[PDB]
Amino acid sequence: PEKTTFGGLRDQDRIFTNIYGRHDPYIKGAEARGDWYMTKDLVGKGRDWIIDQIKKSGLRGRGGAGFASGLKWSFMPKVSDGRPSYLVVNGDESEPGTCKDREIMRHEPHKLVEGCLVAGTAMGARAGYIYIRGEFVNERKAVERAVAEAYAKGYLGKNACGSGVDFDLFVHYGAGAYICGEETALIESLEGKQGKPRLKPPFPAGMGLYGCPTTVTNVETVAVSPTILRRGPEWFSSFGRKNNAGTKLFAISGHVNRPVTVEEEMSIPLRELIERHAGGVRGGWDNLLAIIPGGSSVPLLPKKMCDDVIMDFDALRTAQSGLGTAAVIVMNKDTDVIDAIARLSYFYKHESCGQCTPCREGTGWLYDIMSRMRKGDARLEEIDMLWEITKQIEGHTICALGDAAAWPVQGLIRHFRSEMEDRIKNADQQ
Amino acid sequence: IKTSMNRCIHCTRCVRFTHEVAGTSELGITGRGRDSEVGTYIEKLHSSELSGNVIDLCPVGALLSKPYAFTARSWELKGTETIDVSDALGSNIKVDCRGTEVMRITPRLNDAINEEWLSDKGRFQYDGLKRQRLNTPLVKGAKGLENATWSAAFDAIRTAIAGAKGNELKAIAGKLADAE
Ligand SMILES: Cc1cc2nc3c(=O)[nH]c(=O)nc-3n(C[C@H](O)[C@H](O)[C@H](O)COP(=O)(O)O)c2cc1C
Ligand code: SF4
Ligand code: SF4
Repeated sequence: PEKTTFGGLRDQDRIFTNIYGRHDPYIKGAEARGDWYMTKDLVGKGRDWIIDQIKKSGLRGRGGAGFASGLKWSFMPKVSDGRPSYLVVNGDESEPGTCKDREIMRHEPHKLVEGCLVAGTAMGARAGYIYIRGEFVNERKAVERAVAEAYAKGYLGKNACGSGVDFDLFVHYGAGAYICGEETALIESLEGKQGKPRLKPPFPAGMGLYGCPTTVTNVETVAVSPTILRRGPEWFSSFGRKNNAGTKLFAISGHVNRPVTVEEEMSIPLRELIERHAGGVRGGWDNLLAIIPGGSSVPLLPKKMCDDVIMDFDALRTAQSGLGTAAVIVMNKDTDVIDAIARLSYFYKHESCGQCTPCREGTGWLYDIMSRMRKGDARLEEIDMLWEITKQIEGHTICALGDAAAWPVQGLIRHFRSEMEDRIKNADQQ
Repeated sequence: IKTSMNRCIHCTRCVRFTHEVAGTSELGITGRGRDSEVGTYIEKLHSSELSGNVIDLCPVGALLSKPYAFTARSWELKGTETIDVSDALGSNIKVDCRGTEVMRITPRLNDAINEEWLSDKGRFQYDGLKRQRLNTPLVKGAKGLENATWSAAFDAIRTAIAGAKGNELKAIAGKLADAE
């Protein structure tokens, strides 16, 4: 927590404690680990107190946005106009680099349910829906068992946990779509239509599920909120830097000696994270071509930037990237960056819903151009054209999947233009 | 309705019309991403009598009029603004003609009566304006109805009316008779 240096989180400071499933993930173990401890008191203290405590903690939103959780929760209507309020937890975790939410759902089901109760009380939501990926059948079974147990002991329902508050929780599951993780597309999917995002000028707080005020929040934020109210906002604020306070779950994947999911305070150096928890890059730190810091949506960073880069939101913004999700992907010198970025372009071509013209057409265009560059078929001017197309897509789409499709290609052009030129020239030369 | 779905830009005008206005709810965008397609997933035929309006609503010719197919171009046609006698709504229409032939009929804007919509009968009944037409006066004889001049037919009508008197003369007006 020291302002000079951050890292080396201790076990006493970790929110997610059975993250590795060494213990009973269900209610017996959960009560013994500090779950559902004094939920009566925290909920009874009123929605205003919870909102102010979350605001003081500095908790930004996990899931990619990074938007302050307290302000978003405070946007919810205070008094009913005849329309109920809903809490929807985005447990859809489709993202090419992120595995972190699945461990929480399968090994800490009860923390998520307690967080749903706390946040629904904070936003005055009568009912709650936990959206889960359809592929996560077993994780959904774990969450459903947790919900049933909480209902059985009266932790949920009318007079939930003994406080004069009423909250009902449901578990809903999709059929597989990366777009259904977006706030409006998730609402459309749960309503019963195709998961196509809604134009934002109507905002979900104003009109959401069934036309009623709703808030969509990630599993990790909902899970961290109850212990923030228990442990204290100052404890949460101490660990990270300014504006970036809390601990976050980092999922190291790729060419590392040990791929691990771990909890660490934010503002750890990326080199420190990879070397201590992941065991170092396969073949040593010398053996680095690039690192994708925040899952596949954000632009990649070259080794040189990875030397001094710090695992934070604003700093990765300064490094022309972002910590959307703590899904760090490591590539060796052996790796062909062109082919991996082309596979990400194919991913985005497959995951576009097709609603708006720029995403639906330009993402397939991007995939075709990246495929030609993977073989050297293209010309040297094709790279500049590719940058222009990425600029054409960005900002002119309904949701951010166009931006998430444009960014990896832009990062490849920006930091690894030399290799593309090499491949194009050599194919012509040979 | 003729279909060229390759020309289809994925607006949702046909689906929104079929749902909100026509109310048959037959068309939808099936698929995700670039291979998303518009139309009935099953082989179905559009049942509404307002079906012709999707053709006008279609901006990019993916939905086109099968009766008016490959027959003319837009610049070749002279448009005259008239009304539809198909029913008592009096839908305001624009009749496009090449020479002495009516080529197509399309609606006009009149928020009072027909917002901008036309029924299928009115839109596609111009085909029956070229068939079974009466061109000359006909007077009956032992050989049947035969060609006659206007004077001879009027003479026969005069000889017939001379016999009848008062209520023996009877008039029946049709569906398409005009005020004058
Ligand atoms: C294409 C797309 C996919 C997304 N997928 C997810 C996802 O799988 N999980 C998630 O938590 N957020 C996802 N998001 C971000 C959503 O906005 C999310 O519901 C919201 O940011 C949660 O807000 P929070 O940060 O306060 O938790 C996605 C966004 C977009 C544009
Ligand atoms: S950007 Fe892509 S995924 Fe998002 S609404 Fe447009 S077409 Fe659909
Ligand atoms: S109105 Fe025409 S262009 Fe639009 S979706 Fe229907 S067929 Fe395609």
